Amino acid sequence: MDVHIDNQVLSGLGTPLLVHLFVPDTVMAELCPNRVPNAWCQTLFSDRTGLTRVCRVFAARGMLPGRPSHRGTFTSVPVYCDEGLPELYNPFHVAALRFYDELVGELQIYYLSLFEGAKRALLSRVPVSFSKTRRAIRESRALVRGIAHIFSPHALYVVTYPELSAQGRLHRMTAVLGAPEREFRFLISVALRISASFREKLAMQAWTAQQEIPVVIPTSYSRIYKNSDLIREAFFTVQTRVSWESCWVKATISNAPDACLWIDSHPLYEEGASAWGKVIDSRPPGGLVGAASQLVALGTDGHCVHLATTSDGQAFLVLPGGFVIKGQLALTPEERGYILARHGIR
Amino acid sequence: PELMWAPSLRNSLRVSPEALELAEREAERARSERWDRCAQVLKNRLLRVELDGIMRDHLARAEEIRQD
Amino acid sequence: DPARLPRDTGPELMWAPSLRNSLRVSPEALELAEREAERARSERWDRC
Amino acid sequence: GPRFTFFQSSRGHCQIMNILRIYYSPSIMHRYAVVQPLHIEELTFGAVACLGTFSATDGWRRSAFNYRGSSLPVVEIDSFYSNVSDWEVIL
Amino acid sequence: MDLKVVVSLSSRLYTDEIAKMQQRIGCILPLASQNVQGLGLGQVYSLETVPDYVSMYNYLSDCTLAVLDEVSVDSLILTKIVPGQTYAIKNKYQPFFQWHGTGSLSVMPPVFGREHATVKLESNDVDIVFPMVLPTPIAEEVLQKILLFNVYSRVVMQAPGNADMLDVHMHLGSVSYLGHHYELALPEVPGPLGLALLDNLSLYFCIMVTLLPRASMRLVRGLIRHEHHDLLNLFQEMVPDEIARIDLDDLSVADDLSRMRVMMTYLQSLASLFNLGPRLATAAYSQETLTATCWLR
Repeated sequence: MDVHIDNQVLSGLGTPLLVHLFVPDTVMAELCPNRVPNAWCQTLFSDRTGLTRVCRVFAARGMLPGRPSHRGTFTSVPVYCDEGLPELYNPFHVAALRFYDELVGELQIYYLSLFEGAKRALLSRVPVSFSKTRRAIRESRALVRGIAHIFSPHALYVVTYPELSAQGRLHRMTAVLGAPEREFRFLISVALRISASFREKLAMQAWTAQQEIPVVIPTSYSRIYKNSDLIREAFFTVQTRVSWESCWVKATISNAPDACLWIDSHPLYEEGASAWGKVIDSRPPGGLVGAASQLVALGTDGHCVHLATTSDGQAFLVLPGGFVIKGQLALTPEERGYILARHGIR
Repeated sequence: PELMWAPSLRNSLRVSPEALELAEREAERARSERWDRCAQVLKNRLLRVELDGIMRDHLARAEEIRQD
Repeated sequence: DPARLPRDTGPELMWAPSLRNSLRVSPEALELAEREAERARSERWDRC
Repeated sequence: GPRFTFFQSSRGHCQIMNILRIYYSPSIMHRYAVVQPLHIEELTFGAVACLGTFSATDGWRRSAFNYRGSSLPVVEIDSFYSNVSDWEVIL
Repeated sequence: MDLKVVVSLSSRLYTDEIAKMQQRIGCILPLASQNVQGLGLGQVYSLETVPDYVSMYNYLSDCTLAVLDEVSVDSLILTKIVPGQTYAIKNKYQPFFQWHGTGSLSVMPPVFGREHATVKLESNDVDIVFPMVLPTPIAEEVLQKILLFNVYSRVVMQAPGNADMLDVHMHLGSVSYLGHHYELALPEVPGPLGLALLDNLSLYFCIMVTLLPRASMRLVRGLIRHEHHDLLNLFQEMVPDEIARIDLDDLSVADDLSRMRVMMTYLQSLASLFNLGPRLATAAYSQETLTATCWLR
């Protein structure tokens, strides 16, 4: 319970009330491989979308709960959406975290899964952490309760405990949707406009390939890939469930820091949720010929479609087979600032 | 022997005018199905997280039962 | 204007055929995956 | 951009254009694949020229050339009989 | 008192290296105690690890130093630094530092690039990098700048909106000097012992933050309320929340004595943590032959 009293006196500037929680290792293992993170709070609104300041959450892992039943990581969620009096709760209201060590993996949590279980679980001197002395005397089992998670179907333990007035006001609060409805529709909107840009670039040209990346191709390429076999190019737009892991936003976050290339690569047909948001590097002493080795290793991928984004506002789609279709990236810069505030600072 | 077309930048794809305009429409048809299936399982866990609230409120009202 | 060749190996030149500029395709595995994924797509339509 | 390479061989000129076409076999299709020779004058893949003869036994002992700052490797053909020739095009 | 300490090699120091070794005569070298490896700084600063400037600073501060005086073939001689003796040191270092005021000279690892103070030894499989010698205040601001970068690279990377990573690389930038600005080498990861040094420094910082003298808060609040001093220019006429909220209480005579007493002992401990590496007090530096006569301070 070390992180509980570690960000309860630090996050009190940006947030009135702080919640203490657990994440099991089993539920967040598909967020990040090999438990590489060791956070950033950004609660987005359901009907009142906007943008909010980012709050920092101190989390430390590898340390168990008081229960021996499950052993997982520690976390905390700030609650600061409730304007003025926090007696109102916003229902169907997400809270999004950016847990990280070196930014990797994302977590989304409803306020309703949080708050329903929070009521369910119930000549100087040196300065003393009065919260630390008050935390130490509870030390019991029923402070922690297991609550199912609506995003990912697992039990997420919250630890609340009759500590002080700050949690004391918390369980007395009650009040009388569309928060994940927007982010899917937004990403599919920009994916539809990108596929329309590729449609008009294939239309103003002949229906042909320019083949930016060289790779050798067999004679049976029109057989083993059928005539107008755009099955992957059909279903590409359904396969992009994520955006903030995608390389599509990696160009927009890298405009201010200069310009490299980013790759969203997907399986020809359901071979696995492959890869999102990687780098093609010209900075290190691998150099431009080292980046060209990566790009020909990209074009030689015979079982994956590829999408390329540049940081300067251009988008490409590399077919398996070295073929490519040029395209444009440009969008209304309100959504640029929207994504830039969704990730971090403007 | 097996013959492989050498990479030149005049190597064209097999010409595809009719490929994509039905493809994006059937893609969005599958996409809406994916989205409302995910919204259905979201609403199922959402009704299961709200249902224990009214039962906890009823078990809180069962306190006043014990003194009557 | 293409030209058809069996083999080569390992150039520095970017537009030059090789074994390393050969795309590793398997028609059998991709077709089975497609045929099965098509079945999965078909089963995806009739849940709504 | 063009390149100036140097070739040592123990064979004839008739042999040297055949084996130099075979040596430049990836580079011709490289230059063809990146740039289509849209006109008639871009077909020539340069030319070669015999610079003369030397002994095939103690030829081309490797050495080094030092400037004040750095040093590159450099071949040292010893006892050269210089005899230039006209340019024979490679295609 | 012996000084003439030879270091026996095991292979032929070729004439490509004899020229640059005779070029580096009168410089300073750290000792191990000789064997061909461990006599220099390449034993702890290799190409395989990050240049951390703390573990090599630990090797400079733990073991003693030596002047190079003569380099023969197959063997070279070294002259130690025992105290009470006046050693004459020439400024043979590629980032030049003019010793006008002739302050206390100070050893440093080559934080201005490995390439200027390295020597390529192809006789034996060893490379020797020379320590950097420069006066004390430039040395201390190099220490504070390299620890500030070693603590701030991670926290600029830790932000999700890292629009400015290059802000610190120019803000820290060069070293602060009037006649010329000299850029240095900046490592991304501080490494183990650099983080141990920041850990001990954080220990000391959070211990002394438990006792703040409240009396100077009233004086800086008054100087804000009075004319803006040029030393106050970092505040630009602003009272932050912390200094506004540590001054709700009163000012007395009781807390101040014990506060300033433990501040005396903890600032003497911090000077002992900043008396870091061997230093050389300098008297009678003759500029016309570039020799700084020094005894081991």
